[PDB]
Amino acid sequence: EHYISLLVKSIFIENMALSFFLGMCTFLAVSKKVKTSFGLGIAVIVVLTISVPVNNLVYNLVLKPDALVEGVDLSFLNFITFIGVIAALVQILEMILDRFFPPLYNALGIFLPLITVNCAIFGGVSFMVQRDYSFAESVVYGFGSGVGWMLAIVALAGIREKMKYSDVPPGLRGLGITFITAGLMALGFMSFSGVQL
Amino acid sequence: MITIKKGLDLPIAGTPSQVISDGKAIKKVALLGEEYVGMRPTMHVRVGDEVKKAQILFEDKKNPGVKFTSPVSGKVVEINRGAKRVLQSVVIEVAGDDQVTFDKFEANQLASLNRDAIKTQLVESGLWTAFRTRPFSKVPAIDSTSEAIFVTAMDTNPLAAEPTVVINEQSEAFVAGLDVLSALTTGKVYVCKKGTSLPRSQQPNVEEHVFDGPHPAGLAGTHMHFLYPVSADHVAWSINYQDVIAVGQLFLTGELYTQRVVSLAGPVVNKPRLVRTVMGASLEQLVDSEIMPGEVRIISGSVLSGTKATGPHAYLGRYHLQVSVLREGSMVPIGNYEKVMPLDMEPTLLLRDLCAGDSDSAVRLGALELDEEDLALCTFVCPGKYEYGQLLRECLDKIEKEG
Amino acid sequence: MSTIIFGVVMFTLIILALVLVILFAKSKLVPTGDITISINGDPEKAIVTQPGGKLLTALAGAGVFVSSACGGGGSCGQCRVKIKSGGGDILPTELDHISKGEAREGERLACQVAVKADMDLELPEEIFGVKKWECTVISNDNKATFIKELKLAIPDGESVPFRAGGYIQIEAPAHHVKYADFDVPEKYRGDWDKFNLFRYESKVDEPIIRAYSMANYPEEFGIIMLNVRIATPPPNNPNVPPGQMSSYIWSLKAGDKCTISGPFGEFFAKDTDAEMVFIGGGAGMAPMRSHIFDQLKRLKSKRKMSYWYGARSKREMFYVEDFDGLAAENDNFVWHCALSDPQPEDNWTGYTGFIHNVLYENYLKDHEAPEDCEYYMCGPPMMNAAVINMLKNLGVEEENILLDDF
Amino acid sequence: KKSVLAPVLDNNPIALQVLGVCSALAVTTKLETAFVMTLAVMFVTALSNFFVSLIRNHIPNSVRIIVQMAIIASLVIVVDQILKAYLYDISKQLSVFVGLIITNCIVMGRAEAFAMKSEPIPSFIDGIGNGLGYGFVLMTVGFFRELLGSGKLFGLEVLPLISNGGWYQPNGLMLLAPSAFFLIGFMIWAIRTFKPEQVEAK
Amino acid sequence: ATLFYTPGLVTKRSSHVRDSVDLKRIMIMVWLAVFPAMFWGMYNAGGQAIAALNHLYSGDQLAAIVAGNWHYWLTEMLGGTMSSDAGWGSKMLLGATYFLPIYATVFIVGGFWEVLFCMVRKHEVNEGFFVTSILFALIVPPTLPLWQAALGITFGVVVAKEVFGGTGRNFLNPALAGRAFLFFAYPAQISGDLVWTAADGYSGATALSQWAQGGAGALINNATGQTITWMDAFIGNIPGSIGEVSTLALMIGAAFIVYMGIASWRIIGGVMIGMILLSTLFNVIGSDTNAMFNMPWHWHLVLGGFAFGMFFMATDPVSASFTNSGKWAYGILIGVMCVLIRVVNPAYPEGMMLAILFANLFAPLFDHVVVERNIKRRLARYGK
Amino acid sequence: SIKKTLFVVIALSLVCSIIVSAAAVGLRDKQKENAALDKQSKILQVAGIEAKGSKQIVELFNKSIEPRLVDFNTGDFVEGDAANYDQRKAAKEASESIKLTAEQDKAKIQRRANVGVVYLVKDGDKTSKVILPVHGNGLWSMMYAFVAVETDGNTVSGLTYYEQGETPGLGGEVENPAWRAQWVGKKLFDENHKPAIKIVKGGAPQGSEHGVDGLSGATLTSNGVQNTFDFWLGDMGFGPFLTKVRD
Ligand SMILES: Cc1cc2nc3c(=O)[nH]c(=O)nc-3n(C[C@H](O)[C@H](O)[C@H](O)COP(=O)(O)OP(=O)(O)OC[C@H]3O[C@@H](n4cnc5c(N)ncnc54)[C@H](O)[C@@H]3O)c2cc1C
Ligand SMILES: CCCCCCCCCCCCO[C@@H]1O[C@H](CO)[C@@H](O[C@H]2O[C@H](CO)[C@@H](O)[C@H](O)[C@H]2O)[C@H](O)[C@H]1O
Ligand SMILES: CCCCCCCCCCCCO[C@@H]1O[C@H](CO)[C@@H](O[C@H]2O[C@H](CO)[C@@H](O)[C@H](O)[C@H]2O)[C@H](O)[C@H]1O
Ligand SMILES: CCCCCCCCCCCCO[C@@H]1O[C@H](CO)[C@@H](O[C@H]2O[C@H](CO)[C@@H](O)[C@H](O)[C@H]2O)[C@H](O)[C@H]1O
Ligand SMILES: Cc1cc2nc3c(=O)[nH]c(=O)nc-3n(C[C@H](O)[C@H](O)[C@H](O)CO)c2cc1C
Ligand code: FES
Ligand code: FES
Ligand SMILES: [Br-]
Ligand SMILES: [K+]
Ligand code: NA
Repeated sequence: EHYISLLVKSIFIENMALSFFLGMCTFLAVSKKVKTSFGLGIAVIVVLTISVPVNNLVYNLVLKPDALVEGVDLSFLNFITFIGVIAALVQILEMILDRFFPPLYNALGIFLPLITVNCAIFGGVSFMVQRDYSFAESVVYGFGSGVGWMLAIVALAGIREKMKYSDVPPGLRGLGITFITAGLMALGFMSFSGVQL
Repeated sequence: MITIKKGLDLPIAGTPSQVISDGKAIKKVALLGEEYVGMRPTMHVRVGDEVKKAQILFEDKKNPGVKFTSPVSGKVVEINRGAKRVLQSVVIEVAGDDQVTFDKFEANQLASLNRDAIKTQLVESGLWTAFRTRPFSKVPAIDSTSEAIFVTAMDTNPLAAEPTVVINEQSEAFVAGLDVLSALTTGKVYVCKKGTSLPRSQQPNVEEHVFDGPHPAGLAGTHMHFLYPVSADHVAWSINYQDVIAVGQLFLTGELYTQRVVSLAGPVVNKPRLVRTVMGASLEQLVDSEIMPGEVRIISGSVLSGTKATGPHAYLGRYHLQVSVLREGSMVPIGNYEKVMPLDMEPTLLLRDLCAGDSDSAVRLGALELDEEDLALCTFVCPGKYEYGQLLRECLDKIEKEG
Repeated sequence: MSTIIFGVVMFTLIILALVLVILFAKSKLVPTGDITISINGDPEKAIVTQPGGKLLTALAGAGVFVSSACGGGGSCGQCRVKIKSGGGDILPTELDHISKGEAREGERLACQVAVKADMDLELPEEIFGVKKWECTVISNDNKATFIKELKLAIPDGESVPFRAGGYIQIEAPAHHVKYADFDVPEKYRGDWDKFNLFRYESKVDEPIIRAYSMANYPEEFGIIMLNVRIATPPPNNPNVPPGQMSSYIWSLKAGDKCTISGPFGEFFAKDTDAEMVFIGGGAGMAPMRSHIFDQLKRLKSKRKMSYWYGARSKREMFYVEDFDGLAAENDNFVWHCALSDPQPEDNWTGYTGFIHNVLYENYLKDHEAPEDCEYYMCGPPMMNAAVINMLKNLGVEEENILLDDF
Repeated sequence: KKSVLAPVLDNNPIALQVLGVCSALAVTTKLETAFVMTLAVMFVTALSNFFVSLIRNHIPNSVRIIVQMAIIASLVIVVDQILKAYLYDISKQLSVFVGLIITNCIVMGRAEAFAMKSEPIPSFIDGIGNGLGYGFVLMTVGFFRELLGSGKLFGLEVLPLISNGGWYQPNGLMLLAPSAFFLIGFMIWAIRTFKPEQVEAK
Repeated sequence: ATLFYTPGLVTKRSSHVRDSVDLKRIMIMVWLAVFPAMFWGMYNAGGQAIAALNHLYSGDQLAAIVAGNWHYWLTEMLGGTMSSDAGWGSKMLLGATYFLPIYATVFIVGGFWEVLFCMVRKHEVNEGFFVTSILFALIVPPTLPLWQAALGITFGVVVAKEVFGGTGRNFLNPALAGRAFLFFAYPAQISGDLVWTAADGYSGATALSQWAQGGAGALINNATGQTITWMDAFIGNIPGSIGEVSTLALMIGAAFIVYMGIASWRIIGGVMIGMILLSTLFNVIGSDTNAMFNMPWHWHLVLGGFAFGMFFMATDPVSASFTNSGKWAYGILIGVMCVLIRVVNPAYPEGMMLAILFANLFAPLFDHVVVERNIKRRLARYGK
Repeated sequence: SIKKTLFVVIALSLVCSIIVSAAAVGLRDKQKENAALDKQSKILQVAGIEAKGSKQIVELFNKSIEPRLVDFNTGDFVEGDAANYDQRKAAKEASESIKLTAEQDKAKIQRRANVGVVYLVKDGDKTSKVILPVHGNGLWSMMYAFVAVETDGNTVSGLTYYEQGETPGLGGEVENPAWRAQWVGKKLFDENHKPAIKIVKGGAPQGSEHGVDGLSGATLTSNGVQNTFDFWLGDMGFGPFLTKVRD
């Protein structure tokens, strides 16, 4: 299946967190609790699965050169439109925390608004315009990219929770060790480096 | 019926003969304060006071109404206190035959007795302390009640005495005690025993459950886990068969029954057998003229879980039915913890929580269902040297305090 | 130009559609009108804040003030309200301060709870009723080397409904005061002329407010007795400006005016039959005196009572006549004092040393039930810390030791 | 001046705050790329904080991000155009890292945390300061990664490579992301051991 | 410190009987478990090198080669012979000249970092470094430069373990992380056809590379010109890393620690299941173009480091899952990943090292799943 | 205040778009020259014509180079804006491109444009050599190259990879001048005109006509280069066109 292959590639081979190194800021910050990480990954998946396909239509129906008119190429509106679309969906996500305020509005805090700037969300949309992903491919890529990010964040939270039984030097505790963990985690994701879609 | 395969029977030399004989005369007896969980004593005696059989020695400030009474009549010869004036033991020199008596009933009325009436007699005599609540292994509050009272009619501790041998001698008292527990319990009485036969109660409330397998099979925590899972909102009570005989004796004769049959066993015991003694009997006097020469350790209780019988603690523990004598000679998961733990728990994870002090996490993994004896094997097999019994209590104490 | 206009219009149209969707989300996912907040059971006490997340903000706006030293952030933890209904769940930051049992009761941090629907909260009644009294000074005498008794006359023939061991609040205005202006008697000024403590001057840019415990039991109607210690620069930090309110209080004299507010406090005497043991130090003599006088003269309590005050020399001791009279008049009460460094002119024949060790050897060491005694303490931080360790080593539970840290 | 240099060592956007990590790990292969990215991040962050401040009092919270991102993307879009028309070679090296400046959390992060709730001039000073700390990290990591991974600093042969006739064999991991992960992690270790005030509690 | 006057029961309910096993005994058991693979590793290392040298040089030309390589003439000085008639003693001696310098460098350099963390942080030295040092020395090519061995152990000991608090407090395998460091930092010395044999000027592809090129038919020992039978790979009479070659030697050591309870048989079982399932699945699907689809399970077993990793490194208690159910899941992912990387990853001939590292990251999630489902059974009172 | 939010967002959205739109439309032309000179610098470099600076490159490109369009399906010149045709964009659109089968797509190029641009080098008024853009995926990324073939249509004059993404050192040596110089004098086709350019593991036989040494320790990237030429040096690539050049 072409779709199954794209989906596996966007999770494991092209893991936005551990393969492309996108979205590291929230990934290294909110990684402490698996539950919070799972909620964020779930929230990130929803945002990605909606953002890429929405931008696909806007680019191919409006912003693609010679789409609206012959000789008019409003491609230059690509960066602003995509981020704006991602940003719009974030406000709804913030509003939605009326049901999930305890687990995520508070755990994320300042970072809930910043989910709009995760490189994974912007980067994923950018790859959909360089490549030639159909709308069906756009959904599989967006969902696939999100799932790969959630696996890493949920995995990094699992490792961090396991490490409560550790004697980490102070000064390295928290951000310093987390950077080393992601660097070590990326080593094991290099198992997919050669894989061919 | 319920068979246990995950566990370990320690092959320690010197198993008892399983024949009841008369132990050395005991002229000293004590109650160990630290044995009762979360007990802040209100002393009712001073050194030199004369006490009767079932006279109150001290009371619990944090468990109002619970009376800890003497096992014997005599004189209070010392009140040992430790760091921060923690009451270690109240030693009473046996000397006399005075006793406090109580009401007696016919055997056919015990099942019908009023619950409050049963509680009053048990509390005044001091036998209420035989019950311990899981969660937390504390003496039950006077005003509290439990839907499940577990009778431990089996002993899979190494070198333990056979309950059938003891209960057969007191068939009438044991059955009478079960009848009393039938009226005391809000729900059912679980008589957890081995396959052999024991005297039975005709009450519909009393159910017999057979457990077979290695050591952990005979612990009340294991039985509770399989028959009545315990939590903060589901509290069970535990009582051993020898205390049940005492309960039956109290409501049949109106007197506190303090006699006990304990296994004196171990590699350095010349004639390992069952001996008749009294509650809190001095272990220094009990094993006198019965041990091989050399530097030995007397343990109140089993080698797996038990107290070093030295100094202020050299007396038979309240919940101990055996005396074991021996010669003085991190959590890297090796399949060690899982092999000796038959409960539905993740041992290499719960124990990590106890080591880390993660009180909230340990509760989720089932710490509240546990007593120290339930983790003795995990301590035994730990390549790292940890004492999970201590870690468990520290977590449990934290839960009680913060809650 | 041409494509530019085309881009500008498609962009504006697209963003606006997004805004329209966002507004649609606002209408359906966040409907809101106005929230009613119930204070206790009184309709008069009630806040109609439109929903906005905080409670401490809505409450401050309405007129009720709860301590909020940090000002939100979940740092001080002094903002605590019982939100029995409403408020959702306890956030982990709040749990850092609120215990599980307390949170289960309904304890919450106001600065952390979001007002999102009508909620009922239970606030202490004492907060609503705070009364201002522009008093006239009666006495400002030096009780000791660095302690002044300030006696204030309550106006109009009124009196303060305060509790024993309670405290009030003094609101001094902006002022520049020179220590040379102070009225330190010759008996005590030996140390003051020695270190040249008179050199100090206090300057305050804005009006300030502080708290001071009472040293008059409630029946002393008319007057708010208080004991104040001058806050001279610290011994390990000499290079600092001096005290601001204490310097102002010392600057006051007879006939001066001083505005207060109050009462407040939770360092009250427990209503039981247990023996009471009081351990005072320095200005700590104010709450101890009010407690002892309240329990001998107003409650006429027969419970066993002892007082153990720590001083450096006989001159430092004060209120000796009052405790001596009470000790003589009442057989249940005995007081003592220990001098850490008795003077040659003292000819002291009593306890010498620190009161932690005086008390242990004299009374608590051989006491059969040190655990069954209520302990009330107020004194220097070093003295409180030493006594608590000594009591704990005697098996005294935290529930039996009530402190008055200033 | 003190406010500008505070986010260098006191509240570094990558060490104390958790912003801009994505760009640090991607462009630190050469000091040249890192430096151009830092100036670009400095230019956008300072202006973006400035514009949001002018309209902070007049911004609706529901469409707050939309308003802000429109400002941030617009500045980066213009900067990309300037780079393409002038400095075309430099634009080419940066690839998508120009567009990715938009997702750099420092730009929107300081825009929300600081520019709103704050004055435009001081907001501008805050944006410049974070770019310095962002560049303090970018340049420190770029130094080790280029020196060991390429044997070169700013394209200048510092360490002769065996392939040129020299003795140094480049470390291939220094060219990959994990090296950046480790270097930043060790950099935070040094800062928080030289500044215990920033240490995190157990 | 100090001494005090009276005891409490907590301290009296000590352990009064405990098991003989301790951390010290666990590590020495594992250290001895790899001795059979190690001793053979040297004999094979010398035999392959000596055979290759005779296929490449002869007469005075061989003498010049022997004189220009300290490994060769040091063997001659001590009584060995580089001629093809050399016996087992000379082959083992030559292999030792390669292994021991690597092992000494790794032991000392890694030991320095271990003591340094312990000295500064006032910790007692831990015996776990015995396993990391020996294993790291056994998973590298015989020709590995010492300065690269020093860098590799430093990454493994420091970056992977010490900064996490040392032995028992990390999550990633330390020894494989050092190999991974060298693998990506200096790939040329730990990859290709020039590193697995100590015969200077010799180029020879190992079995996995040869199979990936031309399948089972390409399996040839160039030095001997002879086919590489399955028996050769099992015993380790094949080119490779010192210690991994003999699947037989590794099984012998693995049996003892497994019987002793030091190594998890659920993890080892999981690895075998994961490999067999995926390897057989590829066999069935088939591929007219990828020769690796058709490698059978028994060939996957005796090639590369599958045996060494499965027995002595995938079984690492600290980095593996702590739940019996998780242990099964943990092992299967290793087995699947190794085959996946072996078959469908063009760049890498082996995937064990990378596979365990991937599995290390996810062992904690598997445990979490097992435990969270357990909590739900408990919150349901076990349906009682 | 719905009115306030709409006013600010609409007002900012149009105006910001205006600054962005003015910047993009205005600077596009400058960008256009910059993009063109980049390709001209490469075509001159491979042709062996040294040029330096925009003034020299443009003057010399016009003097010596004549871009032309070619239809792959027929190998015949077509008329069009050779100077502007964007084969990359064409290959992405079904109108001016085709989709390749697994058998046809040897170089891993997903699609192949119906028309691809070529460049003719003219020493005088006659074409002394032809430059063909060829691309195919290596191990890590798509690699684009220019190949300058002499009038024979078989002998290759120059090679240059102007866009590639591979590990420097192991696989990134397609930029290495020594490796590229090895192609000069090589034959693109064999005796029977079948793609024959071969990348040799271990080193080509001395005097090899179609033997170029592969990248040491970099077989996978060297395989991609071979796959690049096998598609473009064939029927579906430039095969038919070179047959016409050939004779
Ligand atoms: C319930 C309660 C009861 C109390 N009862 C009493 C009582 O009976 N008597 C009493 O005296 N107090 C009492 N206090 C304490 C009282 O509220 C004040 O804390 C005290 O009087 C000091 O007032 P101040 O404003 O002058 O001190 P501050 O002005 O806050 O100064 C405190 C100290 O800090 C030093 N300082 C100033 N600047 C610096 C600097 N930059 N760095 C370092 N140190 C500096 C000053 O020199 C001084 O030594 C009570 C408090 C409470 C809560
Ligand atoms: C956490 C991220 C990673 C941080 C660790 C990265 C450190 C990177 C560089 C390490 C230092 C490299 O320094 C390295 O020193 C060795 C010492 O022999 C040199 O090696 C030199 O000597 C040896 C022995 O005589 C020769 O075999 C070798 O051919 C020669 O080059 C290397 O050529 C040089 O490159
Ligand atoms: C305790 C450890 C386990 C004990 C052993 C367990 C038994 C496991 C058997 C797994 C199933 C049988 O394994 C079987 O192996 C043989 C060789 O033996 C393969 O035989 C061959 O067939 C395939 C085609 O089908 C060929 O492409 C290939 O040459 C080879 O794989 C079978 O394809 C595989 O299906
Ligand atoms: C690459 C191959 C191997 C890796 C792929 C497999 C990964 C499998 C793990 C998926 C992620 C873990 O998912 C974990 O599931 C458990 C239940 O089992 C959830 O358990 C929890 O979920 C709920 C939320 O729904 C919480 O309120 C609550 O504390 C608990 O029920 C964790 O919160 C979730 O994070
Ligand atoms: C059965 C067993 C296997 C081990 N395997 C490894 C290993 O592969 N690599 C390693 O560095 N240490 C190994 N160790 C040592 C130690 O447990 C390991 O380094 C931990 O990861 C250190 O926390 C092993 C120890 C045992 C008991
Ligand atoms: S105001 Fe400080 S904790 Fe709420
Ligand atoms: S810079 Fe913050 S997610 Fe990339
Ligand atoms: Br094309
Ligand atoms: K392959
Ligand atoms: Na092998």
